[PDB]
Amino acid sequence: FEPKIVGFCCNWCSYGGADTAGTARMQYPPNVRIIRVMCSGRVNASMILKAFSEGADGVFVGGCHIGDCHYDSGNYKWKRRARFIEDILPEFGIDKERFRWEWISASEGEKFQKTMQEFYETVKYLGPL
Amino acid sequence: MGQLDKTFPTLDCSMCILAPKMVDVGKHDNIELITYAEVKEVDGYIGNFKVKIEKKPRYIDEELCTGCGSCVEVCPIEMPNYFDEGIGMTKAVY
Amino acid sequence: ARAAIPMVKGEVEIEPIIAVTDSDVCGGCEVCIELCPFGAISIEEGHANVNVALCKGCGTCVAACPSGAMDQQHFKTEQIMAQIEAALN
Amino acid sequence: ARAAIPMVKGE
Amino acid sequence: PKIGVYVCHCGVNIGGVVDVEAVRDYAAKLPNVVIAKDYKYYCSDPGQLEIQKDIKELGINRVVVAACSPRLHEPTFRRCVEEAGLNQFLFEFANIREHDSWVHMDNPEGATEKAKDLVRMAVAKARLLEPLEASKVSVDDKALVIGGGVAGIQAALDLADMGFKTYMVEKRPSISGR
Amino acid sequence: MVKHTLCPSCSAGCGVNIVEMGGAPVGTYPYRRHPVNEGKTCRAGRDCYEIPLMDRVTSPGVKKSGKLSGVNWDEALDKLTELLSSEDISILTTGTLTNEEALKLREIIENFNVKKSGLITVFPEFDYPEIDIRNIRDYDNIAVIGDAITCAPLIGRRIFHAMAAGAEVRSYDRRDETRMAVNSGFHITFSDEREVLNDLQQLPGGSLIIITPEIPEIIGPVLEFSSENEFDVLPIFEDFNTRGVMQHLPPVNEGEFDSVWLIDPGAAAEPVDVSGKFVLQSIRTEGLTPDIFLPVAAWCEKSGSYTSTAGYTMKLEPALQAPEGVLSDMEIFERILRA
Amino acid sequence: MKYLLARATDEEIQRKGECGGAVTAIFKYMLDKEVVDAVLTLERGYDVYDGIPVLLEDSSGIESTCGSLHCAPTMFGDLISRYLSDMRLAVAVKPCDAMAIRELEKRHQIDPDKVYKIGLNCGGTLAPVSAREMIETFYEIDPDDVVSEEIDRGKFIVELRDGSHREISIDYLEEEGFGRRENCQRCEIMVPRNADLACGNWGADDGWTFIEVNTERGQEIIEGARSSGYIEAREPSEKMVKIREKIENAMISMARKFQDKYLDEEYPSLDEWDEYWKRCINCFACRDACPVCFCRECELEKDYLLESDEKAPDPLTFQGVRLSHMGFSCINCGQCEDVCPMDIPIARIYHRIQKKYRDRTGFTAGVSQELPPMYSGEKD
Ligand SMILES: Cc1cc2nc3c(=O)[nH]c(=O)nc-3n(C[C@H](O)[C@H](O)[C@H](O)COP(=O)(O)OP(=O)(O)OC[C@H]3O[C@@H](n4cnc5c(N)ncnc54)[C@H](O)[C@@H]3O)c2cc1C
Ligand SMILES: Cc1cc2nc3c(=O)[nH]c(=O)nc-3n(C[C@H](O)[C@H](O)[C@H](O)COP(=O)(O)OP(=O)(O)OC[C@H]3O[C@@H](n4cnc5c(N)ncnc54)[C@H](O)[C@@H]3O)c2cc1C
Ligand code: SF4
Ligand code: SF4
Ligand code: SF4
Ligand code: SF4
Ligand code: SF4
Ligand code: SF4
Ligand code: SF4
Ligand code: SF4
Ligand code: SF4
Ligand code: FES
Repeated sequence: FEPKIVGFCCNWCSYGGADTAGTARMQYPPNVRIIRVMCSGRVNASMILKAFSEGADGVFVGGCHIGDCHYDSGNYKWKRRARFIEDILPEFGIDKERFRWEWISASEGEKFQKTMQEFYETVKYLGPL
Repeated sequence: MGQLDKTFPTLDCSMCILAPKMVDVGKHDNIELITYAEVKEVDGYIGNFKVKIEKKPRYIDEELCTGCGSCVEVCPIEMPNYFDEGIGMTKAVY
Repeated sequence: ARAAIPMVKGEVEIEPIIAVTDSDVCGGCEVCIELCPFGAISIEEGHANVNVALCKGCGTCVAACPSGAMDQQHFKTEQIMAQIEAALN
Repeated sequence: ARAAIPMVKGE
Repeated sequence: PKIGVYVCHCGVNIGGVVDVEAVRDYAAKLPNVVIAKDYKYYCSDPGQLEIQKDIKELGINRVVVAACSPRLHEPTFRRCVEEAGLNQFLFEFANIREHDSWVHMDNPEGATEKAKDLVRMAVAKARLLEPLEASKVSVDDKALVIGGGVAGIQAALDLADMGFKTYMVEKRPSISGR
Repeated sequence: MVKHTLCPSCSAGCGVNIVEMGGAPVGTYPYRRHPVNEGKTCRAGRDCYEIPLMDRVTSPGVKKSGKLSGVNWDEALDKLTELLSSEDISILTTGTLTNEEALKLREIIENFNVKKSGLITVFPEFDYPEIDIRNIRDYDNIAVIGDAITCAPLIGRRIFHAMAAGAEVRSYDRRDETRMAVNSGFHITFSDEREVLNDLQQLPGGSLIIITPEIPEIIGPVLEFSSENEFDVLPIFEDFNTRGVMQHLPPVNEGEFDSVWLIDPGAAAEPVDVSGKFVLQSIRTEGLTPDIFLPVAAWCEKSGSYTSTAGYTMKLEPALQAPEGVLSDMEIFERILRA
Repeated sequence: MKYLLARATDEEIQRKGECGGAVTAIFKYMLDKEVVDAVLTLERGYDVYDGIPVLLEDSSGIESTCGSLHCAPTMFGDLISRYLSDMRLAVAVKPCDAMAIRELEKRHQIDPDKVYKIGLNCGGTLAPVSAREMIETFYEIDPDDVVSEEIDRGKFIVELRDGSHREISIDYLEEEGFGRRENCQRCEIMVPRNADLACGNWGADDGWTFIEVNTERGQEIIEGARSSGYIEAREPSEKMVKIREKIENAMISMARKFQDKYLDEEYPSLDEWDEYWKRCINCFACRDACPVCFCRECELEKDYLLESDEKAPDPLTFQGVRLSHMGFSCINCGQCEDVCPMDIPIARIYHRIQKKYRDRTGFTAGVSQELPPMYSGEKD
């Protein structure tokens, strides 16, 4: 079983974190697919639900550390949305461990690598959705 | 800088950051680049310098050459590459 | 020197990745105005209106809009939905 | 910058 | 939409892990793509010339580049397209070096599949892109210098000698610094 | 403002409320008291309020050279009466008249001695039992021919109720992914008719057969089998008063129409081939140019009775006011008889 | 005047009034002394099970709208927002109606300055046809033959036309699958404090209406009606206020128990939910009926979400999307479940999600004046 994982990362820190992990040559499983947004505040529950309905076995969202958002306060709004999404998902048979959201700074390549590896292990252990 | 692999203290790739500036220099409207040339004479003073430069013969037309490298692949003569600092080889045309 | 360069140029380009409101779809619910940290959104004629100078292009308001009247340029909902669909199909 | 100053002044 | 796809080898930085032949071939066959080419160094002058020539000849109105992170070279390819007449915002970037090739070295096949998926996502996004005219704003020809030490004094004098009106704010009653 | 009415979109007798603001229909409201659906409607039931305003043609029209031009009502009722008396006029009606209007049309048909006339419907004249859909859940065995849920969602609701009650429901169609096929206890994708009839042999006496018009050729054989064999047949007709019009008017079983008079107040008539002249009596020409056009009142602007497929009859007072210049089909029929 | 007992100075309005006719008298004063232009209320149809909204632009024959209707689970908020958002209005609202109106006002779909809310205390409503069937089966009478209903004793009480009263335990009827709608059993708000006035019969004498004045707009309404001689009012005991308080607290405790019953311990399983979702015909009756779903264009109908085939939609891209859109603001009015052609218990899941959100953030939909924390602009 090879899970399908979709990732959303903000342009300024989390996408920068993935770039840092890449430049440092930090290996991690190739299942994740990153989609760029300017801010984590651009992400809403419709995208997560569409990803899960289209065949995704896990959804990751990466944002700036609270207080480090380029756009000042988008990540707060995303955090609220993410808590509500964790509330909603289990009602339709989707474990909330399949939906992970983390704060990754532009220089935190190693944290991004570890997050990717651990999320892949979790989703694979859960099995197909 | 172009010969370095990485740079301290960040261990970032030297060429990855230098090459864009080289391209910018090569395609700037306000810059006239004269490589393989040497300043031979300087006369005059501030605001009024007359400089005579000699462009050495490449034996390759800069306007026509695309740097594809076929001539390098076909050349039979080996010679040291100045960029490799005496541990790398190239051809008479390089 | 570096500070003189742009001042000699005399102009800078603004990126156009800004919110745009569909007045025909917008209901004037106003749940988007407070979400702009720069106050780029106001209400004119009962419809949301974005100030280009104030807007920076975070996309928070667009994500908040339920009906989809608000949409970010270069990061439209249809584009991200197509990317999500292609990532899995 | 130092070379531009004289060229900006022009004299 | 006539999409032209350009996959960068980056020498062996993508090519060495990802097959820039199999990835270009898929891009040519994907709907709406009218050219698919690969070049060793696209950000260089020859690569930009190739992109401009392709735009002029085949009439490409959408440009997709499978290359390094957009945060590095998105402005580069944006000014490239314009000099060849296209609007800057019709162009898309696929990250297959920092996100795919440098992080999945031990899985070349998975790396190639991920590159294919990422290019598919990039083309899907590029299909729906539209022109956007960017607005110019004037730059005030004035400078502020905070700190009246040797560095601040030098900066203020250099700016003032270049003709710009400069303000120098100093918290101590007198300038000089340390 | 809020007035009861019937949904005209299909043959289920679902009740709705029309919300009218200043003489125009502006919305729909749940008709919770109605027994057929208890205030539940599909999308068409909630969209029906726009019908009285969409492309309404409100003026008698006679086809001048090439096109159709406005005309007064007398000058159309004349040039219709002469057409009736002189030429070979065949009167075709949809299941959208009121029962009383259908009786009046029958009266006209004999007065003008027309030979070819009737109700446009693929179902034959049968002794359909009067079934209460609320009793569908009682039947132990139900055979469904055609996608009943899509044809009439609020009858598929009763089929679901029957399923929850213990019944087995077999569905038959030429497709294998319809709503009934998905939700049926057992589905069969038959390509030959003896295929359905043979499996129908296993039904107990007094079983239900819900048949839609999606498969026309099977209706005859299935009705014959049900009559021999004692099965309660529930049809899903095409129009909201197909049953009511069938009581007075027979199904047209003719196929040589020329100089036809179509009476479709509900604008539900499918494109009918006209070899000769075309009189159209509807609420909206839309369509093709008719030789004569007689605008009429909408289903909810009339007063009269309508009968659903199950056999439930509903008497209606107008929910809206008919726009100026339009007459009910009853007025047209009475005046034509008077002339 | 947090408190008064009031009744119509008129005698016809008192006679046909449910509890002294204070609401009808207030509406009569409002139309006559011109606070407002129209009154939106209910009027019975051809029986007490048929309730129909009515918009009265004058008070002549206003008495035809008096009396309560427990078999009329109607919603007025969407009506006001869709058709009457421009006129100065006075409306009678049950707590769910006031909750919908508040959720719409904070979204600028209704102007608070334009709408006067004379809310009514509410112990629950019943579906008309279901109520008729329950009265034939358990009361052993013809449904035609009853002219009133009431739920005060914890007993559902029908009043035959002759004069007789029939009461059965609402507890025994609910256990049998009848009585109040499920959403009404879970309802936590009985007294509409989100309205300008709150009128009921809990702290009230026979012949009088107990009125709590929530706002100064309500205070102006009350003093204008009594200064104009339309309602006579006096002070409640402060022995009766405590009885009303205890009644409210015990209904509230019952709603909390029924919430536990329907949302946790008899909540459908995932397999049962799959069976239910397999039915959906994508008719959008639930969204149309939902007062919080007011949008001119709905996201659920977009190509990337709308299910374009004639089969049951994926419950994710329909129900989960609607939940993410408005479930933090769900008021548990039960309209979506009422109108569903496939008989799916939608309100259960929506109310459970809203309960999770309220527990986490403390936002109570239809009660808080401010938007849900989801829409906060602060760094909180
Ligand atoms: C003991 C000692 C001996 C040294 N000897 C030598 C030497 O022999 N040769 C040598 O080359 N270097 C020497 N240095 C180093 C030298 O002092 C520094 O390189 C140099 O002073 C840096 O100049 P500056 O303008 O950057 O900062 P500073 O000299 O510190 O000047 C900074 C200015 O900014 C002002 N300022 C600070 N905060 C604000 C504010 N918020 N708003 C406005 N103004 C503000 C300060 O008051 C001051 O006027 C020595 C340093 C020390 C400590
Ligand atoms: C369903 C329902 C349940 C109630 N439950 C309780 C309760 O448990 N405890 C309690 O103290 N009070 C309850 N009330 C209100 C109680 O009956 C009030 O004392 C009474 O409504 C006060 O009005 P009144 O007698 O002063 O005037 P009336 O003049 O009798 O006022 C009734 C007005 O309310 C409108 N109205 C009637 N029914 C509805 C309805 N279903 N939806 C919206 N508007 C409606 C009528 O059109 C009329 O305008 C309930 C009311 C309803 C409608
Ligand atoms: S063959 Fe050699 S000289 Fe000729 S274009 Fe290529 S690189 Fe230049
Ligand atoms: S959230 Fe959407 S509908 Fe509401 S005001 Fe903003 S743009 Fe208009
Ligand atoms: S996109 Fe961001 S900055 Fe722009 S108006 Fe919306 S919230 Fe404001
Ligand atoms: S475009 Fe990017 S990947 Fe390609 S050669 Fe240039 S830096 Fe390397
Ligand atoms: S089932 Fe038929 S009658 Fe009922 S609402 Fe739907 S279309 Fe109208
Ligand atoms: S949901 Fe609450 S306010 Fe609405 S009718 Fe039921 S009990 Fe009354
Ligand atoms: S589902 Fe969303 S977009 Fe549709 S009406 Fe409800 S809130 Fe508006
Ligand atoms: S989701 Fe259902 S219960 Fe909740 S507010 Fe909407 S209609 Fe009422
Ligand atoms: S009302 Fe029922 S059948 Fe219709 S869309 Fe909603 S859940 Fe589906
Ligand atoms: S920019 Fe990354 S979270 Fe706001």
